[PDB]
Amino acid sequence: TVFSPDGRLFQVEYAREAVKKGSTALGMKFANGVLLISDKKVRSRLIEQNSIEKIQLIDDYVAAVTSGLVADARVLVDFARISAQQEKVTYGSLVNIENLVKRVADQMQQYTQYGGVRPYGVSLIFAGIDQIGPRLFDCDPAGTINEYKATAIGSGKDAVVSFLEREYKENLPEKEAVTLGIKALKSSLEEGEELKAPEIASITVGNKYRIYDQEEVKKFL
Amino acid sequence: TVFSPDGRLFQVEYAREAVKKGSTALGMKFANGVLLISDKKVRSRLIEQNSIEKIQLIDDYVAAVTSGLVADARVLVDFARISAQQEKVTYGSLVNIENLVKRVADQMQQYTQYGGVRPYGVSLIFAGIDQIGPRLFDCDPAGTINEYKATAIGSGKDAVVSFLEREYKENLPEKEAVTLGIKALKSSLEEGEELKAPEIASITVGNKYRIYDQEEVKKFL
Amino acid sequence: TVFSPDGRLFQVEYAREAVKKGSTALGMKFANGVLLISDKKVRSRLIEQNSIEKIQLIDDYVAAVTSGLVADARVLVDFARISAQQEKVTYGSLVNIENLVKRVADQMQQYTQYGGVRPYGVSLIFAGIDQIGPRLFDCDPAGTINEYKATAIGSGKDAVVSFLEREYKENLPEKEAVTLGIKALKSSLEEGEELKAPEIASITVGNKYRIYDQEEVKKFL
Amino acid sequence: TVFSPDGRLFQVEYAREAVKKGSTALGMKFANGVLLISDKKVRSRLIEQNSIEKIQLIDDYVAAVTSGLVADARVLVDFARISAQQEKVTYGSLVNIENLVKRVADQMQQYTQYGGVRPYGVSLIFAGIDQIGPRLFDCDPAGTINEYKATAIGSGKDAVVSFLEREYKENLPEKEAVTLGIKALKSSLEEGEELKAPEIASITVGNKYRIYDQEEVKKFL
Amino acid sequence: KRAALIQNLRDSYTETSSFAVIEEWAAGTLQEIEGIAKAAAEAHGVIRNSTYGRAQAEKSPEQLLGVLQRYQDLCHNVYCQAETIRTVIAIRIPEHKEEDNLGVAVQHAVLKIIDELEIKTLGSGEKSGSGGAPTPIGMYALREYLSARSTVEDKLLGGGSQSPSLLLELRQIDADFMLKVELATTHLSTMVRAVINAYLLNWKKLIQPRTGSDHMVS
Amino acid sequence: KRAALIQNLRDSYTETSSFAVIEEWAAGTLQEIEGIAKAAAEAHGVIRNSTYGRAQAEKSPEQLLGVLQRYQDLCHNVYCQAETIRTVIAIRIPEHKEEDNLGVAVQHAVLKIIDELEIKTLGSGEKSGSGGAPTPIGMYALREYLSARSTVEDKLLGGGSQSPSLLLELRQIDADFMLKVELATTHLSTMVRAVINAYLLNWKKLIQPRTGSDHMVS
Amino acid sequence: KRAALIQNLRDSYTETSSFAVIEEWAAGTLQEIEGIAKAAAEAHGVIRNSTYGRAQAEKSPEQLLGVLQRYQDLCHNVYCQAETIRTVIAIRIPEHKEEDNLGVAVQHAVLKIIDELEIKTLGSGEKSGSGGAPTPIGMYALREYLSARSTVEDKLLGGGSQSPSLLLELRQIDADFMLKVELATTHLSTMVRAVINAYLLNWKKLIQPRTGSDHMVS
Amino acid sequence: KRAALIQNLRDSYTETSSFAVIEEWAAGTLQEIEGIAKAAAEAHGVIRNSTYGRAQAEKSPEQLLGVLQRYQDLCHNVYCQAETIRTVIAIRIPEHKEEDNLGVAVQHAVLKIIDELEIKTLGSGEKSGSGGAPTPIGMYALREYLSARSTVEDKLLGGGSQSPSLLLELRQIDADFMLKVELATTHLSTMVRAVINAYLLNWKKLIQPRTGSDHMVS
Amino acid sequence: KRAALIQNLRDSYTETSSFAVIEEWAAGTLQEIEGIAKAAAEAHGVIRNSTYGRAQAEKSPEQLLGVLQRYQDLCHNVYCQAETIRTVIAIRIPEHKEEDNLGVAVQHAVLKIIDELEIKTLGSGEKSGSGGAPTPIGMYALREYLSARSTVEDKLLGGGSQSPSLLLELRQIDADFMLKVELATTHLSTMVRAVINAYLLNWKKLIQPRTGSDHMVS
Repeated sequence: TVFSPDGRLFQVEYAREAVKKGSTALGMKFANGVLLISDKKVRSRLIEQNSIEKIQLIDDYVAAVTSGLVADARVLVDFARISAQQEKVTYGSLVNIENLVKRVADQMQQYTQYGGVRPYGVSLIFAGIDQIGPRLFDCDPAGTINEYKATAIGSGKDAVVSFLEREYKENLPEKEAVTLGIKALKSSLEEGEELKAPEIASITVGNKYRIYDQEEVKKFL
Repeated sequence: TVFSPDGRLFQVEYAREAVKKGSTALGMKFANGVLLISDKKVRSRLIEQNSIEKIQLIDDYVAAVTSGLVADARVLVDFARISAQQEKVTYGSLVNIENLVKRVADQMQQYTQYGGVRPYGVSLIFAGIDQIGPRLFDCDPAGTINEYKATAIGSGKDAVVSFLEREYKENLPEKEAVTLGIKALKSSLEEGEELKAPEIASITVGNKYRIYDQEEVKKFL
Repeated sequence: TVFSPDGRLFQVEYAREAVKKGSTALGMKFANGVLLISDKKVRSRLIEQNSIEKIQLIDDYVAAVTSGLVADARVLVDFARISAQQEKVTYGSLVNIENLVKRVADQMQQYTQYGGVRPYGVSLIFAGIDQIGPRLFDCDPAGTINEYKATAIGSGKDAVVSFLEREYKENLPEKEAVTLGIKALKSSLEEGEELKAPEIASITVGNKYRIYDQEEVKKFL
Repeated sequence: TVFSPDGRLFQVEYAREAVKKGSTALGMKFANGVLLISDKKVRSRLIEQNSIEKIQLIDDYVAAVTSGLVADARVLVDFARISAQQEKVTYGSLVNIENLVKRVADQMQQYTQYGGVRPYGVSLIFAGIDQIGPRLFDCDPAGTINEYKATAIGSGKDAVVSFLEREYKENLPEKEAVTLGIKALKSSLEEGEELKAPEIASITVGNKYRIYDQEEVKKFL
Repeated sequence: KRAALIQNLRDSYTETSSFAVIEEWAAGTLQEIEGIAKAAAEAHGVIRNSTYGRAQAEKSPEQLLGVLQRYQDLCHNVYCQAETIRTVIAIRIPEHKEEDNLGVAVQHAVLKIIDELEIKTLGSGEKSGSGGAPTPIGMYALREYLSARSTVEDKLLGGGSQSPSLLLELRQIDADFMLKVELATTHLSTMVRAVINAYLLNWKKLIQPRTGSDHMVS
Repeated sequence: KRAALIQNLRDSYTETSSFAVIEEWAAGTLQEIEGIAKAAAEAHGVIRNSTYGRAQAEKSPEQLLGVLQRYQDLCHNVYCQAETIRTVIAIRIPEHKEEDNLGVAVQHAVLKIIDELEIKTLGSGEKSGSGGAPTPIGMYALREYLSARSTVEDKLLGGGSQSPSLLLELRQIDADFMLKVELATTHLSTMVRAVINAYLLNWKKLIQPRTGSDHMVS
Repeated sequence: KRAALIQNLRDSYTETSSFAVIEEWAAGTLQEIEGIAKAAAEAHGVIRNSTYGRAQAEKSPEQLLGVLQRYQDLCHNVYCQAETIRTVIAIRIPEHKEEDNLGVAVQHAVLKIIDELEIKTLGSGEKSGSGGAPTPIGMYALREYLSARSTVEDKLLGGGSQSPSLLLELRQIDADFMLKVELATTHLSTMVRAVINAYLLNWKKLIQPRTGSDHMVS
Repeated sequence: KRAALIQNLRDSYTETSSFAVIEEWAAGTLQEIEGIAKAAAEAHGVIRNSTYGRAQAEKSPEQLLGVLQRYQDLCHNVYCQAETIRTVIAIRIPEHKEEDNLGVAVQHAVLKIIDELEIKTLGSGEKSGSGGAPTPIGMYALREYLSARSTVEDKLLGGGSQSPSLLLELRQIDADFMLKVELATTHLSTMVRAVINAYLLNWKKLIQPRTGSDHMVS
Repeated sequence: KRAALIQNLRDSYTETSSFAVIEEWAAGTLQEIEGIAKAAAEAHGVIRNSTYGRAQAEKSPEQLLGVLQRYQDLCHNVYCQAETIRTVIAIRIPEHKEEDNLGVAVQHAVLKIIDELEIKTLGSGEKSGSGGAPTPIGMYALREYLSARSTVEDKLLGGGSQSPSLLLELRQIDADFMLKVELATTHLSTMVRAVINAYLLNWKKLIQPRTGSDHMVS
């Protein structure tokens, strides 16, 4: 990973191409809470649907979704889980989720500066609750971070983001936020493609994460 | 292993070409159990067939079968065996086979990111019983994992998977699962060619693995 | 990073191209103080504004603003924060800010001389108060440092510097300095353009840094 | 850095091209003393004049000037400072300045022999007083050293050396030496270009270095 | 304003302009080519069945002139339509750089096959290159035919030549120019089909060879 | 709709269309070529055993005309059949990329040898390139023969030439055109057999030069 | 004095000189080319609807001559304007170095396309190279036409030729020269549009191929 | 069926077919070439010792005709034998890949030298490429000789040319064609010997360019 | 003494010799070139407005001969002057090495553009290469004109030709030769300005391509 004459790092831009191939996922903040929704390219009745989930708990209060190279993503989630526990052991709690996201992002930044390694082909959304409130961040192959009220990653990102730029409202009730999220995800599907059942997870201030089961998600389809 | 402009890792895709040349193997879950069947390239009557088996016990409750570079596969099976024992020593038991599979897949992922090494040219199917129940996983040169009700690896993978997608039924009795698997494997030998006695192993909840001997396999041919 | 026949380090010159793409920021000394102003590439109401911090406190008396690769910049800010703490623990205070800027610059210089790494694609302005007085420095991908009365970094650098070259005067009251700074930044914008609310921070001798809130910034727009 | 067929190290020769781009500096020995004069590129009233000096004290009895890559030069000056302190701690004094210059030159030589690093793009003049007497040395990117009665580095090297080669006399009074030095420096300036307050420093046997203040320098212009 | 000058160019030749050509090519053009090839084949069969004398040197066969004229007319249309596609791409070749050229490579590759169509397949240039003239007959086939026949006619008409092979050569010119139309229409159909495929597979990068997404900075 | 336009092309020229050409080449084509070679060889045998006089200049020999016509007709069919294969491959050259081109290289390689067949082996172009014309005779050999013979006939018939070697050259034109058919048939059969092998070994990648299976991402 | 000599060149041929050409090309030039194309198409239709006798050999058709003259006049102007742009770039090619050549690459790239315009598109050279003459007709179109027509006229007028094809060829020379103007105007308009885009996208590096900012040294 | 079509091909042209050619070339072919060289030298000696007058223009020398005919027959045979070897190799060029091509490189190298034999050494093509014609005399040497002699005969016979050098040129044509046969036979023998060596050293890879042993996978 | 011989060469052709050429080119030469272009334009207008008859074939136009003579005289001067610069550089090409060739590359680059000037722009060679002759007219302008005009004059004068186009062709030769001088002077001016820039930017390395400083060794 070296600079081109225009100051670009092409190996990082190419890692971002891998991310674009992943299934669409989104996050959004709502009244006293945050949620994640993830589409899945479920491809065979022979797969176990309940396994290798797109939404992964980092701890009881923080979850992540990823897009891009799936093995790379697992390594970064493993890193995030261990880094969260190190912080909890050191201080007793995780006060600001942004610092955890930064640590993950720094791990990714390193793999764009040192020779002998390629960048991670992964983008992540982290969502959870900390002492500041409900938080929503994304992180890309370069280790670039942004905090959002709503955001998306993966192949359908641009459609989902355009939809949200128009339709998103702050401080919605959870149910209405989920409905809007499902609508946003549908808007990104190709000619007559049907949304077959995404993963949904949500958290509200003073509670731990809730993972929706299939039957609850169906009530939004 | 670096990114192409389209975000692909060609060295990993090439490792996956070596796996395609391997002998066909399959796994499927049935009533309270899981089984593995492996075809073998028998390439001389001078070989001892009773040795260097495609199906390998990782412990009494977990087995694997591989396709691709055979020396690489042996290294990974060795790693899986030692990793299983480390978990058993640390905790007293192996609660969830998925974590063992993830450790093996992480080892394979690392060899796709770091310079100075090539990826493993291996795919694996892991099958066994843990605290969750009967489990069936596959793992490829990238370290990508999936859980399945039935799956296959090797040259006949596509044909075996097509067959099973049409003919597979959950919760078959063992004899019927084996018949189906033999039938699936036979359909991948496209031209008028005979299936020699494959390797068969199975396990049911509450029991240890058993390897079908020469004569019991013949009863299905 | 090696020498060309004319004695140039092109990889460092290319890193300098990355910096030219970053958002515009400036610093200027005024009567008994120094200030920083940063413009922000804010695009999307879906972004959290409060979480954006282009001006980053290094300690209570020293702040920086950066331009270029954002993840690289975060790493250098983290380095500067830790380096500042190490000096304060060793001696009990930071007597001369130039030494901190030199340690950060030495880190950058190292990545232009040793193989196996690329330079940081970052320029920084540091501003604060030490025992010498109010200080303003910049630092580029080569680790070249300069001390200034006024200066700028990022895409609008050339326009802001030209403006200041013409309009800057020493020992302005803070209000007048901030007014000058806003006018300087505004000059760098294209055909028919605001200029949303920028970040402003200032410090005066004997005090700690203050970050202007959104409403105090509005007064200058 | 490897040999060409004719036995040259082109990467070192190219480093020497970086040096030729630097501002002109000179040293000369005089009656019981030695002095340094440095021309400066000062290009903007927005720069702090008093800062990032060309003449750098190594200790109270030894000073250096450099030409070439400024960040590289800073590292070498830092090295020379620490190396001088290590000698003083070990033996209680720095008996012969040549040995410090050799240590610095050895650091430079190393970076011309080992792969994985580029040479320093720097030439230095060291001047001071030790037990032998007033000393004046130069050191280039190869780590080649020479001791001199008078010498120069930087873009104007050749003209300054030409001038001194005809005009220099040994054992001049300090005032006459400085006058001569100013005259030589002016001789290297382009047609119609005039000299803008250079740095001057001197030391005499039994004393510590003195740096000339802005006012004392003007008296020679 | 320089941006305006570029915008005016691009607004005057859009992707719609080039897509309209490809649509015409996929339908009416290939059909017209087919009809020309059938007409050439009927004319060839008529000549194969013929015995030639001095009377055949006294009149230029109108059936053959008609086939060649129709072929020239088609080639003319294809040439001008090809230039529309060439224009749409060429005015979107972006700032010259030593990087970010993956879409620029697409533009060059499709321009190359359109150039081969115009220059080699249609034989539209006034002199063929050192590569020769790979097409069985070019745009100026009628002039080619008239030139060749006129030379043999003058020889036969006069004291006319007594060579029996010269008389069979007159017939063979008539036959060969029809064969050349059959061959050239086939050859041309392949090229047109190859360009329809190439355009429709690559059109996005042809119009927008670079996509801006500078997310690493600020 | 763009996908439809591509599907219509590919539906009209499928692997069946090209395989059908190859099956025919492997059987009837090679047999027809063999038949022409033998007809050429016997006609050559006749001329060899002939003494020529002025009478031989007063008629063009029908047996030689027939051999050359037969060769031309065969070349015509092989050209048109080669263009079918070219079409099948060319309409399946995929989106232009700087990667994943191993199958694209197969397509170009087979297209190259079919181009060699059409342009070089069959000599179908109106002008040969700087590479010359390596085939002993091309697609317009009848015209070639009649031109060459007509020149010598005119000189012999008149105030007709008294050159003894001119008379012998009339015979040699007759002989050499037959020899050239024997050589060209041999040369053509080698090329045809080479293309049968290349096609049958490579056909899967010719039709599907890229195989999806993006397993790495989710 | 050396710097003064260079400054006098560059002051004499500035970015404004070249931009002025591009502005003209984008407006009036393309309009004149369109006008000529229409005049050629009209002349062509008139010839297509004609029957030729020996009277057509006794007069050179003034309508055709006017079209060709107009085209030549346009080509002359474009050539001289192209040379202004060439000069603006060529006198700013900087000191020859083995580094810092990204802008020099841009200069060479735009010079290459302007060379293609002048040499290949306009056919301005005395002799074309091994790459042939890809434009349907070059600068010296009038001369080409008159030379081709006079040959046929001489043959028709005499012992005047009785070849029926020779008479149709006279018509085809008239027809083809108009067709060639229609094709060349098209082809020319594409190149001119391509150059407008290339110039306007690359003009900063054309004028200043190297940008100074040596901050690393003191 | 595809595999069967390939097997029929390879069964019909086996290593035995090519080896049989090499055996023939090593023995009888080189001996016949040697015979032609001797007969050419003998004829050359006879011409060298001759004074020529108008009488020599009135008859073509049967001895020289016989030598040239014998060379042509030999070249014909060698050409057809080369095509057998060509076929044996070309129908075993394997699936096109970007790897495992060391054997494929051997196949292309031997095909290259056989191509050089057929195209360059034997001069079998209708037109020589930009590389010229390096053989002293090619496959159509009899026609070359008759052409050259018949031009001079006509000038000498008429009234007949009184040029003294034209008369000596008649003798020089006779001598030079025999010299060219002497040189060409020598040059041919070198090529033939080179090909025997190349085939016999490389034949295993020519037949089986790739060798399986994929023991690494299971 | 070998150094003496080199020193004598270099003393005889110094940087002053080549700078003097550049000084003259930048002033009087470009002005003379422009003068020739304007004279050619004036003569061109005169011909455009003329009606030609047989009397125009009876006299060679003095005004056009004067323009062509002036162009030839200038080209003669520029060629000799360019050789002076060539000599200055070529006698300072240093010892051949595989290193330290940055200045040698400058020397070869400027020699390349001076060669282009002399060979391509001036058309000074006896025969053009495969690149053709890109200049509208070369040095031997009078000969080219007189040759082309004399051919048409003979045909018109005799019975003289009755072709109407041949008479217009006479006028077109007169017109086109003045046009060619207009275009060639324009093209040459571009080349001369490009050489002035290249020389003045690069002259230090042209005279001293390697700079000594073995400071690393003792």
